[PDB]
Amino acid sequence: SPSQVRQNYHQDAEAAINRQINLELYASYVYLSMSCYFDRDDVALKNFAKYFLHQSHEEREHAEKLMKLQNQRGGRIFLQDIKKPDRDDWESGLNAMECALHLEKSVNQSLLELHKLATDKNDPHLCDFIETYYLSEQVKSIKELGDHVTNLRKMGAPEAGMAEYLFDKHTLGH
Amino acid sequence: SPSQVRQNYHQDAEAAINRQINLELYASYVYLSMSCYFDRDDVALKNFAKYFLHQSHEEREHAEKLMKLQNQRGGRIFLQDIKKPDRDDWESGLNAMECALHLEKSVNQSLLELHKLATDKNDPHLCDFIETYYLSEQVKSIKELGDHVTNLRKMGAPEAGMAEYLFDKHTLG
Amino acid sequence: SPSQVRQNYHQDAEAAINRQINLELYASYVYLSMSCYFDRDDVALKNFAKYFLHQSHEEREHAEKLMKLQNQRGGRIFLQDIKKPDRDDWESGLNAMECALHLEKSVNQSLLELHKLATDKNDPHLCDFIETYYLSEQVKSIKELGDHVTNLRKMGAPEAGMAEYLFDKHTLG
Amino acid sequence: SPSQVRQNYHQDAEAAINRQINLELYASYVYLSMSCYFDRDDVALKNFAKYFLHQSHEEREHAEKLMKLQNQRGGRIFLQDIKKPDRDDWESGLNAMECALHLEKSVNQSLLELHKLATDKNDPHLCDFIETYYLSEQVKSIKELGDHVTNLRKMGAPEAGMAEYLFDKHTLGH
Amino acid sequence: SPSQVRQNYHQDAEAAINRQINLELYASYVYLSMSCYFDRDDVALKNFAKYFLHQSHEEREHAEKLMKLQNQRGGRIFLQDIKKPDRDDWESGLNAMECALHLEKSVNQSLLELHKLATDKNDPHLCDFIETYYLSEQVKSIKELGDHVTNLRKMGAPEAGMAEYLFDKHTLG
Amino acid sequence: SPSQVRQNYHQDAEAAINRQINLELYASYVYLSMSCYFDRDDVALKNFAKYFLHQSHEEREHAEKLMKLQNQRGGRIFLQDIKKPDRDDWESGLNAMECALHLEKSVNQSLLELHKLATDKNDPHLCDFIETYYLSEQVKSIKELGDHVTNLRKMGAPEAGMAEYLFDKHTLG
Repeated sequence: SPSQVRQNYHQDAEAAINRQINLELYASYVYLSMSCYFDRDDVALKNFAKYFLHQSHEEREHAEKLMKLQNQRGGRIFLQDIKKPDRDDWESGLNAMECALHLEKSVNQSLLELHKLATDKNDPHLCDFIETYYLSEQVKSIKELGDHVTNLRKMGAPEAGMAEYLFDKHTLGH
Repeated sequence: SPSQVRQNYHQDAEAAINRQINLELYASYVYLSMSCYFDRDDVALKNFAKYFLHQSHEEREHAEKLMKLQNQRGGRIFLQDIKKPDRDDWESGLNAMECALHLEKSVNQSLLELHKLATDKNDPHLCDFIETYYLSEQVKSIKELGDHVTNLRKMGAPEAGMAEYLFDKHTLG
Repeated sequence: SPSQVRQNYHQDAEAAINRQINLELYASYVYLSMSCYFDRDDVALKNFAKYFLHQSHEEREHAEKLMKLQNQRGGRIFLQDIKKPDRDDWESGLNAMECALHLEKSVNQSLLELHKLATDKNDPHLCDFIETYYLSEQVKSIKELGDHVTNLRKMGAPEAGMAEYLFDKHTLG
Repeated sequence: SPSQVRQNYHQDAEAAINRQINLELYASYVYLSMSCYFDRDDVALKNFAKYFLHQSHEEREHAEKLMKLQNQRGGRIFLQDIKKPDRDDWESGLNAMECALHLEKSVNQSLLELHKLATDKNDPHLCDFIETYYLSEQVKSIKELGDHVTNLRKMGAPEAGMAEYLFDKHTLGH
Repeated sequence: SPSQVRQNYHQDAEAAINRQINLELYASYVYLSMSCYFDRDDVALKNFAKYFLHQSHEEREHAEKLMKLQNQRGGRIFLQDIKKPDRDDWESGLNAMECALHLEKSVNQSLLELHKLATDKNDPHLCDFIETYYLSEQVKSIKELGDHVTNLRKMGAPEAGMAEYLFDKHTLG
Repeated sequence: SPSQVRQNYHQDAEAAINRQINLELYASYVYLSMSCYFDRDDVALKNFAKYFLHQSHEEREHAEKLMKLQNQRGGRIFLQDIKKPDRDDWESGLNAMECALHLEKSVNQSLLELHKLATDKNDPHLCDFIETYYLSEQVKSIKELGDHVTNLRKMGAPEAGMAEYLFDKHTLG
């Protein structure tokens, strides 16, 4: 029998929120893997490491916000395994930025499908939640990553040895 | 060929550190599940939720410290799936504290086996690392959880309705 | 049946901790006796009295830390009589410093045997506890006492009347 | 031959002061035992533990004040064994408060006999010392302990599980 | 006849501490040589010079800490000649970082042998001293040097003329 | 071929500066040995130890200033072994002060020969450098040491047991 607070919250939306929680946790774990990679002594880009660690924590925050939403609407959180990232070795700062861009666009696509579903179920609170706390942030993150990829490519990374070093210092070091 | 920094770091220790990283991440995810449970409208113990969320973040910090150790010694981090917790529904504040106590003692046991291995491989830096940043913290956490279980039991939880409410306010608030 | 928190804590270690608690309490009582002695009107060295009173309180703190350890690991504290010091009359500042040096080295030896036992039982938390909070402090205290004995002897104490007076003022004041 | 400072200080008073020093040390050790008991993981009342630890330190201070008195009057301190407390296991917060009340009243009785002796020996400095620094403090401590016993009993301790917990928080947690 | 403070301190440990003191002094002198090299007008990398001068002073501090340990345990310090570094001319910032990495790993190896010896002699105070003040610092220094070597190599040093200049400004400045 | 900055700097001056660098380093090591000696538990004069440790660091600073001069004038620093001090055991505070006085006067004599050489080679910058940063400091140090020797002797050291103790407290404290 439904939660005492549950109103206008379709079971399909509940399931899709649980899937999105898992995806945010997965993204957090991918960024954590990237951060570990740039901390290796044979890579040693401290500001790449800092950048992706920050991203990892932000993705965890996103997941926790979705869990709060789920309880607030009277849904029930069902956690699933967090799959390991597709790679141990991220090959270069440029490659990691490109993979992060791909990841962020996949997360964005999942959010857009979630918003489609909430619109189809006439759930304006959920639509507004997604728009307010997620869509704008994704567009910003995607644009940032695209900018970084563009600059790294123009500087000549990975092959120009100086490029990732100086990008680490100037763009990611403030 | 070995990392330029690698010295006196046995492949067995490297593997065991990777396993411990996974275990800390798993513990973080268990505590996150508990925290979500006490945020439910039909449970609604805000300070239980806060407590376990804090524990979740601390476990993530422990994992990140182990990853830093791994890179510092020239090992290579290999991540694995983080398995889902054994339960969605943690049944009561007392039950969650008991499960957390069990979890912390399993993590402690894994750390003790890691210290055994480092001692067997004559790796004093790793032994000292475990002693300094892990063993003492585990003993403290286990003692705290035991205390909470004891008080909850004596108050009459879960069946005495007032017990978890007042414990939430007094001890965890 | 064992405490809910007890893990990897051997009954022999528990017993040895209780013995060490008693020894620390005994040391506290010895230093208290010394302090009383230098407060006598026919001795009247106020800074010797202060020094040994400080040592007495520090030894009590050491005992209380061991009791906390015992409860933290799930052992049970069993107190015993605190025997009276071997002497009422400590004869001179030099003699008291020499007796304190002997006492501190006996306490150190007991701690070293405790660390041996913890190592034999593969109890790294207890080993680390002893190393961290006890061994270093003992080495420091022993060195300090040795220094004081050396200076007092060189100054000509007890027989040079000025020596303990000036040592009281300069070193201990 | 007597101390150069000794005046109007009877050997019987000196002996009785040494006995009182031992009793204060014993009381300190009893309270230390109680404090250890409430720190056990299967008891776990932190404010009971704090309370009795405070009492233990206060009893040690009382003993040290008596030792100072002894040297001030030119008596000589003779220490004796400090006997172990009668119990390892203090059974409950109520039981420990009751045992502490009994202990404090025994210490008070010893102080009253000491004051009787000082009065019989016409030693007004010692009488005043006892009155000023000891008797009033004992009456206060006894009244406090009686109050705590009364409240614990009325709350239903030990059998009402909530009683010692809430007393720990409200009365002893200030 | 032994020092009044000496307890549980084996003659082999005393000798090994004296050898380690000499090694730390030697390391200090090597880093001083490197620092002088980067101050040459035909090299002129001020932040390399600063970096290695800092390292030189830190190595001297390490030696002085070992001397304090030696006196604290009642051993006797016997100094030996400090041999001159193997090179006057360190060839480049990358080469100096590589030689420093090699040096730090040799010092680490000597510390590990010292810890082995202290463990074999059952000297927990000395083991803890080494772990606490030396091993962790060495692992950190080795990791740092490895990082610097990695970055310099990737930037194209020594042959890319800009590399050491910009590394001097960004990483070491 | 000469350094681009080298002007009016004779090869003999360069060699003599390298010798002086070695002598300053040697002096630093002698004072370090003295400092260690007064830290022994059977000597235990803390302010003698502090005093000579300060002197050791000052001598190292002198050496580093000479190395800077060498690079500034375009000479090349060639380091040599730093020989061990002539003694492990400095026997007493008075004896150590006397040996320090002898050492400082030998360093002064070497500086005077260096100034003679610079004057003979018509190198006014080097002459001024020696006068400004070295000669005056040496005269001051020699006078100070002479004062300390005089007072220690008059107090009756080493044989008057109180003398070095009180000198440690009053003059060096």
